[PDB]
Amino acid sequence: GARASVLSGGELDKWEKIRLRPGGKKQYKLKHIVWASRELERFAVNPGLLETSEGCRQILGQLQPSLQTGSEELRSLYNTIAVLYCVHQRIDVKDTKEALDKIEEEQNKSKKKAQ
Amino acid sequence: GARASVLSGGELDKWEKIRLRPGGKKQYKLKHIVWASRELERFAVNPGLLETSEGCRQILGQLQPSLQTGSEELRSLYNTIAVLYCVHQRIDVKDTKEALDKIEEEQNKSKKKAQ
Amino acid sequence: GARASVLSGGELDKWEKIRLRPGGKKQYKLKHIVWASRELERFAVNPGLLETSEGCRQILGQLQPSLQTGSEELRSLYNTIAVLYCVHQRIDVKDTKEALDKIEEEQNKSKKKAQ
Ligand SMILES: CCCCCCCC(=O)OC[C@H](COP(=O)(O)O[C@@H]1[C@H](O)[C@H](O)[C@@H](OP(=O)(O)O)[C@H](OP(=O)(O)O)[C@H]1O)OC(=O)CCCCCCC
Ligand SMILES: CCCCCCCC(=O)OC[C@H](COP(=O)(O)O[C@@H]1[C@H](O)[C@H](O)[C@@H](OP(=O)(O)O)[C@H](OP(=O)(O)O)[C@H]1O)OC(=O)CCCCCCC
Ligand SMILES: CCCCCCCC(=O)OC[C@H](COP(=O)(O)O[C@@H]1[C@H](O)[C@H](O)[C@@H](OP(=O)(O)O)[C@H](OP(=O)(O)O)[C@H]1O)OC(=O)CCCCCCC
Ligand SMILES: CCCCCCCC(=O)OC[C@H](COP(=O)(O)O[C@@H]1[C@H](O)[C@H](O)[C@@H](OP(=O)(O)O)[C@H](OP(=O)(O)O)[C@H]1O)OC(=O)CCCCCCC
Ligand SMILES: CCCCCCCC(=O)OC[C@H](COP(=O)(O)O[C@@H]1[C@H](O)[C@H](O)[C@@H](OP(=O)(O)O)[C@H](OP(=O)(O)O)[C@H]1O)OC(=O)CCCCCCC
Ligand SMILES: CCCCCCCC(=O)OC[C@H](COP(=O)(O)O[C@@H]1[C@H](O)[C@H](O)[C@@H](OP(=O)(O)O)[C@H](OP(=O)(O)O)[C@H]1O)OC(=O)CCCCCCC
Ligand SMILES: *C(=O)CCCCCCCCCCCCC
Ligand SMILES: *C(=O)CCCCCCCCCCCCC
Ligand SMILES: *C(=O)CCCCCCCCCCCCC
Repeated sequence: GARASVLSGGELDKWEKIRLRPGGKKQYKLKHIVWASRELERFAVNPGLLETSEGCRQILGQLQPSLQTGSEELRSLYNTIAVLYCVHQRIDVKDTKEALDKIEEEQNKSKKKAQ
Repeated sequence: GARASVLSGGELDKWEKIRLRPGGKKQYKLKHIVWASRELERFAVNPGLLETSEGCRQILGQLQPSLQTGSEELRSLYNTIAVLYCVHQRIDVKDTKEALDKIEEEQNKSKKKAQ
Repeated sequence: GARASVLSGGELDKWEKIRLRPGGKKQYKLKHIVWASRELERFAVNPGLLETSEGCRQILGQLQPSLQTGSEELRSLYNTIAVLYCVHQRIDVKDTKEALDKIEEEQNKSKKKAQ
């Protein structure tokens, strides 16, 4: 229906704060958390993966390489899955952009220890 | 409708015998052979591939790597495609689990001659 | 509805000339340009990619490796995307087959400078 699950009380507060973009006027809302869950199940991917910091990582991994080959439907996903994942880990970005940079750098560190 | 095609007379006998799980009470039935064919065509994959030992291998190959990234919809597939494939090859497992081990080991042998 | 967009006036002329096959009697028509656009959006891929020589390349890249693992739905795509791409680049093949050879050879050249 429209209840909490993916994000807890504390996460919800920050979530509503985070904005979809750095230079916008539309904060994040449950509409985005559910909008992704629906598109997820469509790709044979349960929405529960978003409720777990581990499940999200698995999703971003498939969408990562499918960022250029993927379509708009995939782009939006990476946006939500990003801001959400950051919440489950620790990163408390203000927008969806900052979340992309953080996750982008974290991957660059592993490159040195996984080349 | 509900006739034979993927599995012949002899294969049908063994199929009905094989169980979906090692510790269960629900043997295999045509319902599972058709249930997969439907999900197959959905992924741009003709159900006929299951009627051929060659087609199955091609399917298990894509689902193999998509076992962790894939969703529940993919899991069930690997289960049926497994028990079925084993029938077309030679392996006559009793459950779906044994089929996974057999196919798992067969792949380990090639690793030594394809590393 | 049924207007021009992907192929311009000049491209349209050649398009209608090109045949789906070398030994057939069914030339190409808008029906094929739209038929693909529909299947594209289904895979999270905007149909606009076909209107751009760059977008097409990105599509053929994903379908390339998915030529054997992919289903019939993918085959038809590679057929249209091929004849179309050739138009945006320069190749003016007469059928869909010739388009496959041209794109096949072009990739062989890069192999020598990208092995
Ligand atoms: C007399 C009254 C006259 C005024 C009323 C006349 C109509 C009127 O309202 O103004 C037109 C428009 C603003 O209205 P408008 O609804 O088109 O605003 C843009 C629209 O929402 C886009 O979808 C946004 O980009 P995206 O979805 O996030 O990609 C874009 O954001 P930004 O990201 O740009 O901030 C928004 O500016 O002005 C411009 O700034 C366009 C500059 C080009 C910018 C577009 C290039 C991104
Ligand atoms: C049962 C029916 C249920 C469906 C109807 C329920 C409501 C519904 O329509 O879906 C919600 C929404 C799409 O609708 P929605 O109008 O909110 O679409 C977004 C909105 O226009 C933003 O302003 C765009 O960013 P910007 O102005 O250019 O910055 C953003 O573009 P992209 O640039 O993201 O492509 C658009 O996706 O889904 C998502 O994809 C959000 C993922 C987070 C992405 C936002 C992070 C940028
Ligand atoms: C007074 C009468 C009181 C009795 C009636 C009260 C209700 C009652 O019938 O008993 C409860 C239940 C058995 O009934 P219940 O329908 O829940 O049985 C389980 C259910 O079908 C699961 O979906 C099966 O796992 P999966 O889909 O294949 O994954 C699981 O199989 P196994 O694979 O476990 O054999 C089944 O046991 O007992 C337990 O054994 C649970 C232990 C935890 C096991 C679950 C962890 C897998
Ligand atoms: C037009 C509508 C047609 C659709 C309605 C037609 C009937 C229909 O509903 O679909 C059939 C069936 C799903 O329904 P169905 O209730 O049989 O689902 C399975 C059943 O509950 C088993 O007991 C589960 O295993 P276990 O108790 O935990 O061991 C198994 O889980 P997984 O662990 O497999 O996820 C479940 O999938 O499809 C398949 O996926 C079978 C693939 C073989 C998988 C079985 C091998 C484990
Ligand atoms: C008294 C009147 C009797 C005559 C009326 C009796 C019925 C009658 O019309 O003739 C039968 C048939 C021609 O008619 P028919 O509609 O079946 O023609 C074939 C049909 O359209 C296939 O789908 C085409 O292959 P694909 O979709 O592109 O793959 C095939 O093309 P090609 O690519 O073969 O040119 C077509 O020939 O004859 C043969 O040539 C078959 C030889 C085997 C060829 C099939 C192997 C590809
Ligand atoms: C809203 C509903 C809209 C849908 C209804 C609108 C009309 C509609 O039905 O779809 C159009 C068409 C499929 O229908 P359509 O009857 O034209 O199908 C093709 C036709 O039979 C050819 O003769 C076949 O080649 P050949 O005789 O064996 O040589 C070709 O096979 P393949 O060998 O290609 O598999 C068939 O796909 O789509 C495409 O895939 C064309 C892609 C270009 C492929 C052609 C290049 C070979
Ligand atoms: C929002 O309220 C989340 C609930 C998701 C919808 C559940 C629908 C009801 C479950 C039982 C119906 C199954 C019919 C046998
Ligand atoms: C079970 O009976 C397997 C048959 C699959 C359904 C076939 C449907 C009938 C074929 C002709 C209908 C096409 C309409 C032009
Ligand atoms: C063929 O004519 C190409 C046009 C594609 C269909 C567009 C449908 C009309 C657009 C506005 C409808 C949206 C409802 C708010």
